[PDB]
Amino acid sequence: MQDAITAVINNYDVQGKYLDGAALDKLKAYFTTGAVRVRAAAVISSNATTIIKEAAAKALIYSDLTRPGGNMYTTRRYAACIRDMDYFLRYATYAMLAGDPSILDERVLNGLKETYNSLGVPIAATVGGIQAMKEVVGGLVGPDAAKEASIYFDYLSSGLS
Amino acid sequence: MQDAITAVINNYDVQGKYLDGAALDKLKAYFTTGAVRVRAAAVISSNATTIIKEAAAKALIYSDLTRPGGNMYTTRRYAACIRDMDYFLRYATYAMLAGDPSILDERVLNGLKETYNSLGVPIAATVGGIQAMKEVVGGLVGPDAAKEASIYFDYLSSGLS
Amino acid sequence: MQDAITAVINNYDVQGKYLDGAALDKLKAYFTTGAVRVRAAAVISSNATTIIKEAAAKALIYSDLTRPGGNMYTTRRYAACIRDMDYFLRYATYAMLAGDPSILDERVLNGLKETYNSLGVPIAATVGGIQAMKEVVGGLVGPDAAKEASIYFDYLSSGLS
Amino acid sequence: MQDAITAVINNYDVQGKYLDGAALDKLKAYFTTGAVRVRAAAVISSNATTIIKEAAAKALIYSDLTRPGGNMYTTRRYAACIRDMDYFLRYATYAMLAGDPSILDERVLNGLKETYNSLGVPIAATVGGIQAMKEVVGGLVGPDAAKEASIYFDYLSSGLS
Amino acid sequence: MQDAITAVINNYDVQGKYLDGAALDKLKAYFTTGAVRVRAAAVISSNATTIIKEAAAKALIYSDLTRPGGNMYTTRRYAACIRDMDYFLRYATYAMLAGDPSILDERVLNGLKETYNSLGVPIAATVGGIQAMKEVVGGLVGPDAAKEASIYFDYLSSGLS
Amino acid sequence: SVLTKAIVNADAEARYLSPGELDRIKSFVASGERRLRIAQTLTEARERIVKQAGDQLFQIRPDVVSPGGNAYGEKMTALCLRDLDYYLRLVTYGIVAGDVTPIEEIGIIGVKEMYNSLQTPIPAVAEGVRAMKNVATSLLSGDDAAEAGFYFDYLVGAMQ
Amino acid sequence: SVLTKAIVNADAEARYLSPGELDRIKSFVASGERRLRIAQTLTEARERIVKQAGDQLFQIRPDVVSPGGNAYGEKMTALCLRDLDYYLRLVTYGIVAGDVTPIEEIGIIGVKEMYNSLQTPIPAVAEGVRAMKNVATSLLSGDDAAEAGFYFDYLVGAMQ
Amino acid sequence: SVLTKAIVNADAEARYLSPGELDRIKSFVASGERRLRIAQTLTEARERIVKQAGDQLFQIRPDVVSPGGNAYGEKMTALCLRDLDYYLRLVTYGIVAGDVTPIEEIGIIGVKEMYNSLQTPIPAVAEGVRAMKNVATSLLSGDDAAEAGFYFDYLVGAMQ
Amino acid sequence: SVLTKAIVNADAEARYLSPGELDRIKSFVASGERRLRIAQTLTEARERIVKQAGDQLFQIRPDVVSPGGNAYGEKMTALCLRDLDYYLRLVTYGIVAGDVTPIEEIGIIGVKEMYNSLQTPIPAVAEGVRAMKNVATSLLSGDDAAEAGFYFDYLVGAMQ
Amino acid sequence: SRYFKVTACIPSLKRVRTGRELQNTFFTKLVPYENWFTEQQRIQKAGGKVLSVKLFTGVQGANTGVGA
Amino acid sequence: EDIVPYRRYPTLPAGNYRASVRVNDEELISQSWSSLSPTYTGYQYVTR
Amino acid sequence: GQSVEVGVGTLRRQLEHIYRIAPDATRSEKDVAINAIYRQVLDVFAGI
Ligand SMILES: *CC[C@H]1/C(=C/c2[nH]c(/C=C3N=C(/C=C4\NC(=O)C(CC)=C4C)C(C)=C\3CCC(=O)O)c(CCC(=O)O)c2C)NC(=O)[C@@H]1C
Ligand SMILES: *C[C@@H](*)[C@H]1/C(=C/c2[nH]c(/C=C3N=C(/C=C4\NC(=O)C(CC)=C4C)C(C)=C\3CCC(=O)O)c(CCC(=O)O)c2C)NC(=O)[C@@H]1C
Ligand SMILES: *C[C@@H](*)[C@H]1/C(=C/c2[nH]c(/C=C3N=C(/C=C4\NC(=O)C(CC)=C4C)C(C)=C\3CCC(=O)O)c(CCC(=O)O)c2C)NC(=O)[C@@H]1C
Ligand SMILES: *C[C@@H](*)[C@H]1/C(=C/c2[nH]c(/C=C3N=C(/C=C4\NC(=O)C(CC)=C4C)C(C)=C\3CCC(=O)O)c(CCC(=O)O)c2C)NC(=O)[C@@H]1C
Ligand SMILES: *C[C@@H](*)[C@H]1/C(=C/c2[nH]c(/C=C3N=C(/C=C4\NC(=O)C(CC)=C4C)C(C)=C\3CCC(=O)O)c(CCC(=O)O)c2C)NC(=O)[C@@H]1C
Ligand SMILES: *[C@H](C)[C@H]1/C(=C/c2[nH]c(/C=C3N=C(/C=C4\NC(=O)C(CC)=C4C)C(C)=C\3CCC(=O)O)c(CCC(=O)O)c2C)NC(=O)[C@@H]1C
Ligand SMILES: *[C@H](C)[C@H]1/C(=C/c2[nH]c(/C=C3N=C(/C=C4\NC(=O)C(CC)=C4C)C(C)=C\3CCC(=O)O)c(CCC(=O)O)c2C)NC(=O)[C@@H]1C
Ligand SMILES: *[C@H](C)[C@H]1/C(=C/c2[nH]c(/C=C3N=C(/C=C4\NC(=O)C(CC)=C4C)C(C)=C\3CCC(=O)O)c(CCC(=O)O)c2C)NC(=O)[C@@H]1C
Ligand SMILES: *[C@H](C)[C@H]1/C(=C/c2[nH]c(/C=C3N=C(/C=C4\NC(=O)C(CC)=C4C)C(C)=C\3CCC(=O)O)c(CCC(=O)O)c2C)NC(=O)[C@@H]1C
Ligand SMILES: *[C@H](C)[C@H]1/C(=C/c2[nH]c(/C=C3N=C(/C=C4\NC(=O)C(CC)=C4C)C(C)=C\3CCC(=O)O)c(CCC(=O)O)c2C)NC(=O)[C@@H]1C
Repeated sequence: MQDAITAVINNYDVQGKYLDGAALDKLKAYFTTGAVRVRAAAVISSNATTIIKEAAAKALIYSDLTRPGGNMYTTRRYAACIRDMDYFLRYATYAMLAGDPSILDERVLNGLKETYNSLGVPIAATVGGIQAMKEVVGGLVGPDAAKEASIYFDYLSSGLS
Repeated sequence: MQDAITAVINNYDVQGKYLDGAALDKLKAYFTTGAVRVRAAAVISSNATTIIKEAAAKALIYSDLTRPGGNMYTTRRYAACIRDMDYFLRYATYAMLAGDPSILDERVLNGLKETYNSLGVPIAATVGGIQAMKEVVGGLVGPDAAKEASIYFDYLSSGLS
Repeated sequence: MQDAITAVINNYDVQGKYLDGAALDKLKAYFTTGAVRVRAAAVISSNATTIIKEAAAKALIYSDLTRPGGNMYTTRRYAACIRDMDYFLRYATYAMLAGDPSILDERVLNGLKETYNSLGVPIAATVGGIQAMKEVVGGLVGPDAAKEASIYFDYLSSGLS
Repeated sequence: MQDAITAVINNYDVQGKYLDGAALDKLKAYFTTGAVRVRAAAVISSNATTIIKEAAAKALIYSDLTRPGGNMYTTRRYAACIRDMDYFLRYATYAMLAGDPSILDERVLNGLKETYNSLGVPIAATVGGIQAMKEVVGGLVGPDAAKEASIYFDYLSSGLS
Repeated sequence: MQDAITAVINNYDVQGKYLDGAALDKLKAYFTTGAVRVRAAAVISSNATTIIKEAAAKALIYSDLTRPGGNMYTTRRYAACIRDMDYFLRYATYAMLAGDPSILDERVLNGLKETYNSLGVPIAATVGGIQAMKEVVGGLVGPDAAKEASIYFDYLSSGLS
Repeated sequence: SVLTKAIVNADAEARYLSPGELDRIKSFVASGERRLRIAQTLTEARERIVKQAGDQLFQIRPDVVSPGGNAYGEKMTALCLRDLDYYLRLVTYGIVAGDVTPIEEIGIIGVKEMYNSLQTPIPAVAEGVRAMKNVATSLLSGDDAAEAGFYFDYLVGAMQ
Repeated sequence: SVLTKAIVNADAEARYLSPGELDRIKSFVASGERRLRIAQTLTEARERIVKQAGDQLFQIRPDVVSPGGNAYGEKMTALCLRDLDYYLRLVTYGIVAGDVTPIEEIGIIGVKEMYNSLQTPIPAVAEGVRAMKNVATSLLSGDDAAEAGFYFDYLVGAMQ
Repeated sequence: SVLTKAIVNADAEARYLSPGELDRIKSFVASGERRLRIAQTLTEARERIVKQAGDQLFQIRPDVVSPGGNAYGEKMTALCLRDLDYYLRLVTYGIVAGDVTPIEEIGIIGVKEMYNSLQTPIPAVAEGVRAMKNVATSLLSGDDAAEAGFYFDYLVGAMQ
Repeated sequence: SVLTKAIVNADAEARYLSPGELDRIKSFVASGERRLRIAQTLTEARERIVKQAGDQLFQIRPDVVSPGGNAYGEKMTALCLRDLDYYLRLVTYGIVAGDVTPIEEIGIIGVKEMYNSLQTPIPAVAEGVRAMKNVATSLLSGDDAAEAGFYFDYLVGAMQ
Repeated sequence: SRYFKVTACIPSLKRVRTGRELQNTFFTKLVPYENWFTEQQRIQKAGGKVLSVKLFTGVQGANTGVGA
Repeated sequence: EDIVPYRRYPTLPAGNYRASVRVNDEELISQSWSSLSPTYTGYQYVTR
Repeated sequence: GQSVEVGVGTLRRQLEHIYRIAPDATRSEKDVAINAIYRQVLDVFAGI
């Protein structure tokens, strides 16, 4: 994977260039927002189960998914869905902290679409749930980290869809 | 896998339904033939090697298959073919006992056609051998379980073909 | 794998035939070529690193491959490329000893092109390095075994290409 | 483990000495007795199961050991004892071929006495079976290698006792 | 393992006590010497192979250990002894950084004594080499970290002896 | 089911069915009609059993229908009653099957993290299942009551 | 063959062929002409060896040609003779190859299940192979006879 | 030796020795007195081959005897000559043993790590060994010279 | 870097970040401006360190620019200088990264095979990097210089 | 009772191993449902590529006869 | 993925070398698995 | 003085092999590799 710093470093190492003014400006732009990212990650880590619970209540449960004939029906399938929800939350937190969707591409979206196609999991329902924890995280974090948190949830939803 | 009872149970659990008169009738129909399946399975287990020997004598050996250039040629390939036949016999007995071809599809037929195509295995010769074993098993078991034994042998032959 | 003797034995066993004069002359040819192969193999073992140090100089290094943005760029990729180069040299030695490219097909070419495509490796550059070692080995071994050594490097180059 | 040649070489390496007339005399003494060892080994490999059968029949079986409550009672223990017999025979063949008891000292006799003491195996019966296979080996191999085969059987019996 | 800080924390947690003046005094005593430990660790890390080489030159080589019959003799034993010296240097650096020989006891000293007894390694020669390496490290680091670096080497030597 | 378990063990050990497995299959097929009768009785009395089990559960643990309770409120209570009905259906499934395999795959594995995510008291669900078992055994003969109570106690142990 | 065995052993450690595994190849290529001559000599007398070995096998074990014997009948004896011809061909293959390696894949691995599912006496096959060995050694020089007898004894231990 | 390599494979496969192993042992044991006579000449010319090898090594690359070289000084040069004598002794050991077990276990395993610790040029050591090979081959008949050159070749290959 | 490795064990254990990982990342982001100033000063001065390091390395070991040396040729010494430039860049990258993993995956793992293929003195390369460190720290303040020297002597340690 | 049929290409980027390692890098293999989670997640923790998966054995309806 | 396990005798874990050398190739398997036919240990001899 | 065997054996590195399976590399090598798996996991020190 890669963060913002490692991404800039690799993008210049591939071209055989030293760090110039533009690279320094990009690094400074990432550096100026470091503390808000830490605050948002700490808030999400402290409120992990509440976010998934509210997202499930808003988008998944009380529907045909939880009833017989649903993909999320039965304790095992519901466990799989909520474990996936927690994994999405933690990887979104990692992506927001690192300032790069490289970790999301390498460790989340790689083969997950085809795996869900083979298993029968609802892609649209998963995307709606992911948008649900995106909304909850945006509400919890505040104005400081709302957009930066939301962009990686949007990245996950776009990759899945 | 699944048996008749498990098939009825899952077909009702997908709808979230309590067992009704129709499912009770199917369960009673399976229960009414439990003992004949047990005795046929015991006979097959007691005569497994004999059935394979006569099936091989009637269908495979004394032909070009056992000669050089034949798929059955050499002791290694012969033992592979007969071990496969014993697999067919044992899994046919399992399917007959469970009253369901789900185990046959799950643990035998899945990919066997492509495996035989890649290895050069004669599918027609295998079908002839399994049919000879079906005839021998029908002779040994008696009227009480002849059709019940033969249906799963025909299922295996149809899946291979 | 299979050497010349084993290939002839297998080809005659597939017809179930005793060995005849036609296969006898072929075996006689290999028995005549036995000493020169053994003498040539030890020379390659002694000058393995020296042989690699010239093919790399004449085909890969001092180019865009070894610069930033190149596949051979970075110490890890350079070490991997030289290790692959030694793999090709050693298996060409084995093929020249055994008198057959069966081991080359079994142990090197199997899936190598697909793995290289997945990893971004330059097939043309690899073929050039293989031909460079072919030139170096032909220079070192002498007239006696130059053609026999060269045919397996050509086989590897054609298999990759 | 070590054979005679490696044993002499190591014995001179520990002294830091070039090999001299005495060392070369030991080496040639090993070389002169070469063919009898392989003919004993080939006859032993061809007659392994017969040796075990004769040794069991003339040293263990038809006694209280095979009767109930004995060590060799039950098919499990009988198979264990015959496997141990074959193991001892094979490793004695290895020691005879190598001209050294080190293979027996490391891979056979190590902990065997204590393990047999813990499991209740009859050491006297084991030594009797060892001497039985030694007698049958001396009979089979002929005058060429009977004594040489006998020394390592005696070594195993002495190490156990 | 544990450092001074973790040791005090555990020693107060075992009594269930909040930190008092004595614990704060011990923490301040450790904190006052943090910089010298980091400087000595960096110097040792930079001079690691050089220190090992001079330690070997002063204590081990040019003796019976390096001649035929020495434990240092032969390339495999030479590499093993230098790897042991590198392990000692690394764990001494860890002990100096942590301000506690607990890591030395847990990951170095246990099993090492009777391991050397079984292997035949000369414990006296190893202790002498460790002491010479201590002398070299103390010479390199300076008076500021000389005794604090030396104490863990004496801990290692005492644990070995 | 018993047939599923026996076939799984036989295939795992790569052999035909053992005499003990054959005997247990014979016993199960002998007891099949009695199992069907017990399941039919419980299915016919499914609603009253659920209502009574909910009543005893509420009497035992009023806090669940208290403000700091998971099932506080009418629709949170209806959801608990529907869960009890689901467990009754799975209990009938297990009784007709002769083992607990369907029961497990349907609601017991993952149920701990299930009620952890939903913040629902698993011991309270177990107590509701116990009052459910009392209501169910109130409407069956002694042997059939014991047969159903074995599966009910299995569920109680599973929620643990 | 010996070349294949040495190459496999060298490749298993990911190294080049040592001098200890090159003198064996030189010896193999040196003895290749003698091995080819031995195999051709055995091939010339194939029918006489098979017939004489069958006669010796039948004299030693007449039970196989008895009514309760596997080889009872003219065609059942012809099949036994054809099997002996197969094993003679395998022996000549081993002799030319120098290592027995092909013979394992050809006719010894699975031969137990061969003669068990055909209900044929494996010790009788061993006696037939021994008779073939005697017939072969009757038509060869001492060193050639010993060289062939090594592989014959290998078969006699291999179906053992 | 050849016995160790032929026995380790048999122990690994849990089988008695194969006929290829037996007749390779026969090539080895038959070449025994010739191997002894080959190794005796090199021991006769022990301190005479090393001196000529050192001159060729230093002519090919004199920088090791330069002030920045690893072998600068009379005692440093003596140590290098002693190492060359060590490798000549190991070559004689390998020649008499018929394989490379003694050479491998004495002076090639860990040699890269140890020479890297001493900072000695391994490519220089390889040329020093090759000079010994040339000097040795100058003192032997052609077949024996090639036989010893195989072991010198193995040492040169393993050194790099 | 720090976040990378901490996330490594976090994902290995399948858990969120521990407090120690959090405050370690906090200290890392605290030291960020000093790290940026370090790397900025070196990249600004980048060329003088390169040339002075080359001169000091050649003064210490002139054998590399001796006839039998690895650095004869204007273009061949240009390659050594370009290698020094590469390693200085990697040092700057590590300074901004906050540990050494990009440095390792660019020019540390496999570097021994790299220079062993080219027959280049690894200690000589380490000498060049060390001489680079001195002229690098010469253009920095008291506390800036130590921080740069940490990564410089990291490279020195990793090269050996 | 469910076996995925997966195919991955794992690149080694830490050691540059000197022996073989072709089948270790490019392989297709059946993996049970119980361990496919850890297998896939190890694959993506090693910078691997999950090229293809298949369900192969089980049924896609599930929830009975599945968790055996 | 694709090599058979073997005996190792590791070095690094500080005592794992002697632990490994003791557990394998120094101590074998006692305590036969079946509990059906205990050996009464009174007949060590096969005299006849 | 101490010889080669006085160190950490000389037999434990020879006695250890690495088996890959080599998918198209003959039933004999396949059987040897599979037998090694049994000898490692389920001890079977006769190897079969
Ligand atoms: C061509 C000579 C090259 C060279 C060599 C060199 N070696 C040393 C020091 C030692 N060499 C050994 C060697 C061995 N020990 C063994 O067990 C074996 C296997 C048989 C060998 C080859 C050892 C142990 C030492 C250490 C000293 C000692 O023996 O007591 C040195 C001296 C280094 C020093 O720091 O003193 C040199 C110079 N140097 C070259 O430049 C040549 C290429
Ligand atoms: C809101 C939940 C939705 C849902 C999901 C669902 N997922 C599975 C199965 C899997 N999910 C994963 C996930 C990952 N692989 C990774 O590498 C990681 C990070 C390390 C993740 C998060 C995988 C591999 C599987 C397959 C194996 C497994 O089940 O653990 C399932 C189970 C499908 C089945 O029953 O076979 C479900 C149900 N289902 C819904 O209805 C929601 C929309
Ligand atoms: C001349 C060098 C060229 C080159 C090669 C390159 N290869 C890799 C990685 C791998 N190469 C192999 C090859 C083999 N494994 C085998 O077992 C065999 C046959 C026995 C072969 C041929 C494999 C498996 C890999 C992947 C695993 C590994 O890295 O060891 C790489 C590294 C790619 C990366 O960084 O991920 C390179 C660079 N590159 C060139 O530029 C040359 C043309
Ligand atoms: C003639 C046979 C005598 C006899 C033997 C006997 N042995 C066992 C059980 C074991 N034997 C071994 C042996 C070895 N382990 C090693 O490492 C080696 C050398 C490499 C050997 C020879 C072991 C480990 C066991 C126990 C594990 C196993 O069963 O494989 C038994 C079984 C005893 C029991 O049931 O507990 C017997 C009977 N018994 C006699 O009466 C004969 C004299
Ligand atoms: C000495 C003769 C013994 C004997 C033999 C016997 N064999 C058969 C039948 C078959 N034998 C084979 C053999 C092989 N197939 C192979 O690939 C190889 C390896 C080269 C061999 C040796 C086969 C395939 C058959 C089946 C028929 C066929 O060839 O197509 C029979 C007939 C058995 C029957 O039931 O008809 C016999 C009797 N019988 C003896 O008594 C001797 C010991
Ligand atoms: C009742 C005794 C206890 C209780 C329960 C309770 N449950 C919910 C909500 C749900 N329960 C389920 C259950 C299942 N789904 C399945 O597939 C199975 C297996 C057959 C079960 C058991 C689910 C999925 C839900 C979510 C809603 C839905 O089904 O659509 C609630 C509501 C929680 C909320 O936040 O609204 C409650 C209260 N509460 C108690 O106090 C009892 C101990
Ligand atoms: C026998 C009647 C016919 C025949 C068969 C034959 N098969 C093979 C090889 C294989 N057979 C299988 C079988 C299975 N895969 C499965 O998953 C199952 C269910 C558990 C089965 C039965 C497989 C996987 C192989 C390949 C691996 C192996 O050999 O075990 C051979 C050997 C081919 C070869 O030499 O490589 C043969 C001969 N041949 C006939 O002529 C008959 C008609
Ligand atoms: C009889 C129908 C068949 C037959 C049998 C036969 N057996 C032997 C010899 C032995 N049989 C055993 C058996 C066991 N030991 C055990 O612990 C168990 C498990 C309870 C068994 C079954 C043993 C140990 C022996 C050896 C003698 C002894 O007991 O001390 C023979 C004699 C063989 C000989 O060479 O003398 C025979 C003949 N033979 C047939 O043909 C029938 C089919
Ligand atoms: C310089 C202080 C020392 C020295 C060096 C030297 N290097 C080469 C050739 C190459 N060096 C590299 C280096 C790298 N490639 C990478 O990706 C990295 C990591 C960033 C490095 C450091 C490479 C790839 C080459 C090959 C040519 C190319 O780049 O394409 C030479 C030339 C060797 C030759 O045979 O021509 C030299 C001399 N030599 C010394 O003496 C110094 C100690
Ligand atoms: C070196 C100064 C002396 C010396 C040492 C020597 N040691 C061994 C072998 C081993 N040493 C260790 C040591 C450790 N393992 C650990 O985990 C730690 C702490 C983290 C230590 C210190 C072990 C376990 C072994 C056994 C395994 C192995 O050999 O690697 C050897 C060689 C053993 C052999 O050849 O089999 C040697 C030579 N020898 C000297 O002459 C010095 C006085």
